Amino acid sequence: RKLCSLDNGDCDQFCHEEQNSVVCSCARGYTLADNGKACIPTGPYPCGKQTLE
Amino acid sequence: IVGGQECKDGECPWQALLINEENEGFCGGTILSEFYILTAAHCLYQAKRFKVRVGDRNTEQEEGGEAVHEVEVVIKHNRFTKETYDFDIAVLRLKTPITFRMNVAPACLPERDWAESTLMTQKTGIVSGFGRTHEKGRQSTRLKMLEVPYVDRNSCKLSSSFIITQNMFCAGYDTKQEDACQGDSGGPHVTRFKDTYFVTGIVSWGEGCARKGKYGIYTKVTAFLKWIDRSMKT
Ligand SMILES: O=C1CN(S(=O)(=O)c2cc3ccc(Cl)cc3s2)CCN1Cc1cc2cnccc2n1CCO
Ligand SMILES: [Ca+2]
Repeated sequence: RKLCSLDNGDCDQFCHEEQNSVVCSCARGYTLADNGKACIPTGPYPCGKQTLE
Repeated sequence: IVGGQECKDGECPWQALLINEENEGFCGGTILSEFYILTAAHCLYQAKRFKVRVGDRNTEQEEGGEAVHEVEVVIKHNRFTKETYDFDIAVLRLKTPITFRMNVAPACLPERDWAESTLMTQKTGIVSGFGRTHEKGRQSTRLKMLEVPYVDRNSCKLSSSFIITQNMFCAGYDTKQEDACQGDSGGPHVTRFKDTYFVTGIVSWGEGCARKGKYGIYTKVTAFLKWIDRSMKT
């Protein structure tokens, strides 16, 4: 259990292993947070989210 | 959808419904963006003229969040074969953009490698639609959803009387009475990861519905991501 195989590498979404290191990324409509792990919605009604209002 | 549950308010916002000239749904779809719907290529053989309805949950009354959209261009995979259902994927571009609101939002398209290793290795996925509630049953007037476990590729190939190509995958139950059915085709198969849902399949086919020893067969979306991306730019 190493890198992206260890709990998705702590990434919210996409995980890529580069040079024996974890690199996180997000779906269109999202932007990677300052911690390079979390994914922040760019606007209203981001993909993959159930609507609450 | 056989078994399963009703999609509650705001639960299945990416569901689209292909309707014919007589206003009856005949296939499903997934909202990919404001201009694009993902569906099954074999559905484009179910009507000479059709439109797309989004935001619907009960075809028997109007909640007010529904919106009908006309199709501007139909993009069918050139390699689609009716005899076996191989390459069962199509993309639709709408004449007018979809205004996202309650019960109307797009599902996320994932990246191939990450999806196949992390999404598709999850226990379950979710399939939904207005299709039949029983094999010989009538279409549902309510949008339904059902959690379908991923099925071992070998066990599935063994169970099927027909060819399972590299462009398909299986999900469902061996004996349990839960599965997609007629009318759900073209509809969404999605997987949830940390409260975000990603497109992982397109309701394609099965031998009957919920039959013992038979599974539901879906188009392997992860195998067409580059194709989908190109279609959404033409
Ligand atoms: O028995 C059914 C059921 N319908 S259905 O519209 O009721 C569906 C049932 C079902 C069940 C699960 C999922 Cl995921 C999708 C669907 S579509 C599809 C076609 N068939 C027959 C069928 C499947 C199939 C697969 N490959 C080649 C030829 C095939 N035929 C025609 C010969 O019987
Ligand atoms: Ca309605």
